[PDB]
Amino acid sequence: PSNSENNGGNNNLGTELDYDTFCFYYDWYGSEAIDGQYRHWAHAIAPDPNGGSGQNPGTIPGTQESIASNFYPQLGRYSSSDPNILTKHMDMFVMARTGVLALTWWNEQDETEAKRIGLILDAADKKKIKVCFHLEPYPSRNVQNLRENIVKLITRYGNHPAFYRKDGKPLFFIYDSYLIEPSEWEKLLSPGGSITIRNTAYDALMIGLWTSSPTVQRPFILNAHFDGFYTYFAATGFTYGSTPTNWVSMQKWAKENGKIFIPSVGPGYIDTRIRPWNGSVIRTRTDGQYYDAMYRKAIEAGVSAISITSFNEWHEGSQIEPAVPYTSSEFTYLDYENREPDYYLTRTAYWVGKFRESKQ
Repeated sequence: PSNSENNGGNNNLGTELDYDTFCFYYDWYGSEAIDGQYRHWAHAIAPDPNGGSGQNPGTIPGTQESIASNFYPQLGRYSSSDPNILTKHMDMFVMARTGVLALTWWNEQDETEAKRIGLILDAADKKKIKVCFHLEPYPSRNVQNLRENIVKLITRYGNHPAFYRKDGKPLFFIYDSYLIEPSEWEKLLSPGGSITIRNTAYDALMIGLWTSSPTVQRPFILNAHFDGFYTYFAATGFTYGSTPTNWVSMQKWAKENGKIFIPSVGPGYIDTRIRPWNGSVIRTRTDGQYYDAMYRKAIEAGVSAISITSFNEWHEGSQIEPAVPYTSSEFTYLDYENREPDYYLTRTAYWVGKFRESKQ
């Protein structure tokens, strides 16, 4: 039958979703019609951190001609609140074989965000996609309000059929987890911690961000009691963790220490519309060869799970979401070159298959 890729049957077609593949997803885009503003398509231009005083770097206005990306979405200046966009995104996840949507989460305590989360869970479930949360560095984030928010999310969403579980446990990615000391993390994540989630209804796999050298990160991960670690950055060499020649040794350490390594792979990086001074971090896509090289390194490292940066971080040029050629009176956007708009979706499906072929 139609749309039976993920029906719960015995298919061996090489088209199934992979539930150890986590794709970072952003629900912060708006349209004037649905959200009141072209949210995130309009974006502040960041000042140069080395550029000194008197910078009025200005804004990108989020007009049709001028959006806060070096690329241009096939779906245009879409609203993340539009259920018809969300359906299309879930079909794209099915095409890419990415079984887990890792949703940015900013503690907005806003009804419009609660609506989005529920729409995303419902749309994902229709396609047998799962959702987990990517806990961002919201103001005054600390282990106590993280616990309260983990309790809220598991209580609100834990019965939803799309809520992700691995061996019965939810999973969270914690962005910039280094902004919190190991001694604070211990309270939440050690079985002995004063506010532990271990052995509670709110227990979860907690995946911290490995940034710098092993001498710093190994004791950080152990002393913080994270269950595993990810690397996030799509730009190779931005950090030690995002340098793929380190992934074999990072995996060896993870396996020795009972930790889950979820390296992050991406198809390229460019953020110079919003960060004009950040050109050193550009990584060119070269018609897919960059994505291929990074995905191959992750698979060769022997990991059990892979994360993809990103579905739709359009500001950072890491998206696998379809992009189209566009030249406006105001900017000539980058595009997928000699590849079709859906190439990064179907190339993701290819790599998911190689990952599964190798997988434990």
